[PDB]
Amino acid sequence: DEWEVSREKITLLRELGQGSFGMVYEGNARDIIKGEAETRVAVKTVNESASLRERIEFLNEASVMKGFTCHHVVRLLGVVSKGQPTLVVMELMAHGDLKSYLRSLRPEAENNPGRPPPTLQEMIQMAAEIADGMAYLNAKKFVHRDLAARNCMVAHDFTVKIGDFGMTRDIYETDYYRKGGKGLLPVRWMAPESLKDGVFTTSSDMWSFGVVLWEITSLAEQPYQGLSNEQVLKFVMDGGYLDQPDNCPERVTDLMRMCWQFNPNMRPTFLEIVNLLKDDLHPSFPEVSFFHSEENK
Amino acid sequence: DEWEVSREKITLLRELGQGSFGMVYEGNARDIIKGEAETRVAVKTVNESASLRERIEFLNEASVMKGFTCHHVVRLLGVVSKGQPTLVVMELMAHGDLKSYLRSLRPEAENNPGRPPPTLQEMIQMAAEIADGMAYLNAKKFVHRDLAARNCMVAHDFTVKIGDFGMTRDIYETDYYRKGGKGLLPVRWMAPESLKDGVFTTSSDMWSFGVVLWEITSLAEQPYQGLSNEQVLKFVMDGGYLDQPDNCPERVTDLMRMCWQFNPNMRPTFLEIVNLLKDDLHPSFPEVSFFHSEENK
Amino acid sequence: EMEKEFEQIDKSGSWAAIYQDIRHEASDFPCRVAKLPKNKNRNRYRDVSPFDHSRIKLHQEDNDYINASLIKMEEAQRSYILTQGPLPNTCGHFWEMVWEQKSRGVVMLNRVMGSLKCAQYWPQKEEKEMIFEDTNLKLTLISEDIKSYYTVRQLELENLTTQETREILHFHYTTWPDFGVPESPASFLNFLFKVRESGSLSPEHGPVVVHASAGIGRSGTFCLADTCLLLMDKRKDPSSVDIKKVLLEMRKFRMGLIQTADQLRFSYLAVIEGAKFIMGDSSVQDQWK
Amino acid sequence: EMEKEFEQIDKSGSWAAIYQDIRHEASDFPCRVAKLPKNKNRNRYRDVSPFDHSRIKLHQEDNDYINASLIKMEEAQRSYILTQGPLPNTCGHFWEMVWEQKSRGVVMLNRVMSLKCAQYWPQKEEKEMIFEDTNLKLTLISEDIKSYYTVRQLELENLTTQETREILHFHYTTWPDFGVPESPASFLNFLFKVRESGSLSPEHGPVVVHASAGIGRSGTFCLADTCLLLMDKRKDPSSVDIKKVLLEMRKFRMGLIQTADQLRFSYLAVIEGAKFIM
Repeated sequence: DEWEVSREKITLLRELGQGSFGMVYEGNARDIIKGEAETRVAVKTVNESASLRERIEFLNEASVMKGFTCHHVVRLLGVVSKGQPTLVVMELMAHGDLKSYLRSLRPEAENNPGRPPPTLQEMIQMAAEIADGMAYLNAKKFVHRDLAARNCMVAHDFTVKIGDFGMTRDIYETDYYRKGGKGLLPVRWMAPESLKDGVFTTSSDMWSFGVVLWEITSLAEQPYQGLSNEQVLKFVMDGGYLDQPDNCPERVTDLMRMCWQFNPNMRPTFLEIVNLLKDDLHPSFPEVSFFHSEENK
Repeated sequence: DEWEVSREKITLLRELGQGSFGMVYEGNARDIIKGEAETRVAVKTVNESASLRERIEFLNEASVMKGFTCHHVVRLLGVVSKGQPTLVVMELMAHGDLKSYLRSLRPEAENNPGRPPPTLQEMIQMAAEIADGMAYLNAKKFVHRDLAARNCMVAHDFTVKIGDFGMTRDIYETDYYRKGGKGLLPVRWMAPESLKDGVFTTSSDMWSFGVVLWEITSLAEQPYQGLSNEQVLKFVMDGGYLDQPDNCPERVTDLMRMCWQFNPNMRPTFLEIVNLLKDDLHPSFPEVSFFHSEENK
Repeated sequence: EMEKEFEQIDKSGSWAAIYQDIRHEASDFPCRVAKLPKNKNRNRYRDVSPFDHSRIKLHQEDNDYINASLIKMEEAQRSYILTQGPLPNTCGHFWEMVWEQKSRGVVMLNRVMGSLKCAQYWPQKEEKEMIFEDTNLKLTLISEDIKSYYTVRQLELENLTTQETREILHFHYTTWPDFGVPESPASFLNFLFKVRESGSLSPEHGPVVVHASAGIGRSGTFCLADTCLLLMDKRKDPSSVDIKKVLLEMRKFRMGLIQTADQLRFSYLAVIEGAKFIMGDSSVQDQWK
Repeated sequence: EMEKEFEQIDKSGSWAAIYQDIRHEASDFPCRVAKLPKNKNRNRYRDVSPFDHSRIKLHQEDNDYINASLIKMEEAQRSYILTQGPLPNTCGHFWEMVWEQKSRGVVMLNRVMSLKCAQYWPQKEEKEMIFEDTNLKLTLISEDIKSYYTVRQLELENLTTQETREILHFHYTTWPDFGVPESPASFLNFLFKVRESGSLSPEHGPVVVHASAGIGRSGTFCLADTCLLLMDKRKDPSSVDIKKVLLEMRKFRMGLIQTADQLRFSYLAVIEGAKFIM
């Protein structure tokens, strides 16, 4: 495996926070990138109480990322699979995961990064960067299934990237994935057909994208605050959807609306989202997006 | 997970031998089977040197076995995923793996189990049992890909059962699996089409079945002994196959010939194999076989 | 010496040969009553009949026939009743036998898949008791404990004629295929010990009733193993017990006990594993080594 | 001062505003020559031209024009030549300039993987290039490909005099047009390698820096280097005013630094690099 890194090359410096299956640490890696003696990285681990299923997805995420190359998708750098504990080494995203970043921007935050909340132009930029990454993932024929602010990361120039694929599934042959058995699911981010039949598609992923825009405009507030999971589950399957957070730009509200169409066939594709926003983005976008790349044919 | 077992209930007693991904131990498990205070079991573990792919396959085997219920398929009893090392607990097969069992029956065997070599009737019986387990696996829409004497197990009454699924792949949607990247393969057990194009089907599994019969008639001699893997690969793809072991019964030879037809669509199915041997089997076969069960529709 | 005998048979591959001898040397007695025309529908298999001398006689003037045999083992001091899986029309007879012979336990070895080669002769629900009008008996499920490979049920049998009641413990081993052998010697022994623990095999009660489908293969293995363990336990020299001889003795009471060479081998296997701790004449020091 | 300024701008979210003021205050000088009709085919972009007072003049009688500017930072004591990525028809001009200005190094910042730049250097040691129009020969001597940058050793020969010179070519490959580097560390790592190579030495002519337009990424690279030099030459490093250093540089070439994000990155890199050179 050319992704295998020798353990001594990795030093864990500190905890960055809890991830999908375990504590994520900031580490220092010696000679892992040709031309650079030392690199700051993010190292993922799995908690001791992780179940079989969880352990399986943790490892799966490392395996699938090996095949990704997209500016808006967190990059895998390597794996320490020899001996325990297993370590998944990834590029370090300076501002952490989108949810935490968003919350630290609240006026009442205690860990404020000395920066104000996202402007409309920033919100749109983030939207397009996330849609682009998702468009890329969909082109590779994978359904994400767990799109949420917590699974997105923020770089030093605030670029947002998809960085957690703990529930991703292959859809090459059918374009969808059906949940056979049981298991814990993120109910507040799920589309009605997913809550009902356990069916997941790029379209149910579009539903999630809309909730992420909601998280952005509310600074990572809990979706459907005031309702229990059971109520949410029933509310969404019966045609209900999230309300607009105060001060949420009207233009972003129009995006959410189209992501929350009850019929999945009525929802836009990620490529449509990007196409819709293409004339209101940073000059560097066409240089790095999957949308403008030759691979998008 | 209803299969999760408390580590304190498992005690490793001794080494049984090397499995696909690590050392297999014999253990004593207290209160894991209702009505039985203590159970002797087989515990699978993964070596510290296992690669990412190997670890994924090890956990994957444990996961797929959860849904199997067949007399001719080794039964899963539970898993210990809390902390390390991960343990996969299965029913203990009194006479270990078929390869080791066969070799210990050779006249020069030092560890002879105190029993003579298999008769023709015992060989037919083993053939039908293995084929029955394979017919079941295929009806569940999985391709084994690694059928070999070492992956089969022998019970106290000598019933053979499929006991390893380290390379098993789901073929529900397409009925086949094509190898993407590169990887280590059991060359001596592979069909030409699988060597040439990395394509695996129930037919290629049938090819392997033929090699397992060869292993049975030669008491686990090494397939193509004296030739390197590079030569085996070239040989089989060019239409070659194994010679009939000296003094091999003609009824079995006729079986291998069918299994080693160059064209995969010319090879019989597992059900056809069993149907072929159905009249020369032990009185209990119809009572426990997948072939005679109502599930075989 | 039983164990060395086992290894010698295994080494020479003689199981089939030994089993063949046993069949050739087995007792042959008349089964006239079982072969009577009026009893055609009381037999599950035309080839499995109880000898006239040891058959269980129902206490009724109508027709006293039932395909059941009393196996009395004098030296072991234990008796067993082996019978076929009752038929739809013989469920009343089955219980009459149980009542009349004063049995306290029933051992069932049919494999639960599918359908059992045995009619449903006991209640499925506590609230749905069974009444066998032909023999004036009522049967009620008192409790049921379902476990991994066996289930234990408590039943109240009431003779409606005298209003007397008895508790019957019913043990059903569910993972033993017809013509086959138990998942393992240990699970089999665990079942045997659970039955012994209940007190269903005690001299204080009538013979335990054992059945499956024909009542000779799996039913015979169960009884042979239990008897050999008894004999080994009350004998100054455990190793001197000859299983072949015990089986031939048992076959004096019912034909075909132990249907295959595999079941014969398993019996040896289970007896040896179950006798592992019987001291015999050894001393504390010798039994320590 | 510098670092507190940075935090002050971040807190009020004024980067666009600060960047806007810089554009408004920037020098406006004549670009008469670059706009001549006969020079259109020598410019990659119509809106990016070198000022007449600081443009590099080719030492030839034909046409002495090339889209390149000499940025001479008197206080930092360093000069730089910023130019556009050469076009297929200006590759000979590009090397003539490198030769006439005695440059020892070239810093290329085009993003790899369809460049907005012509292939002006040999792809293989055995396939040297000859620029007939300027009578020059270029041979690749060695190439070391790293993760995000490549260092090439080239031999340039003036065919008219048969004189030869070794040129070090440094190519940062992960910097998107109009964008910023993947990280301040990789950026600084590259900068330091270029400095260590001796290519930015005063004994040599100005290092040539380019990407596509030669103002955005090219300007960030030069602004950062210059600010670190200035900090090294003062008792108090935090007193350096990045905004003023940029306006000074803009007297020599228009549009240095194309986005408020590049301006912010410069501050980041200069602040992090300073804490490294100290």
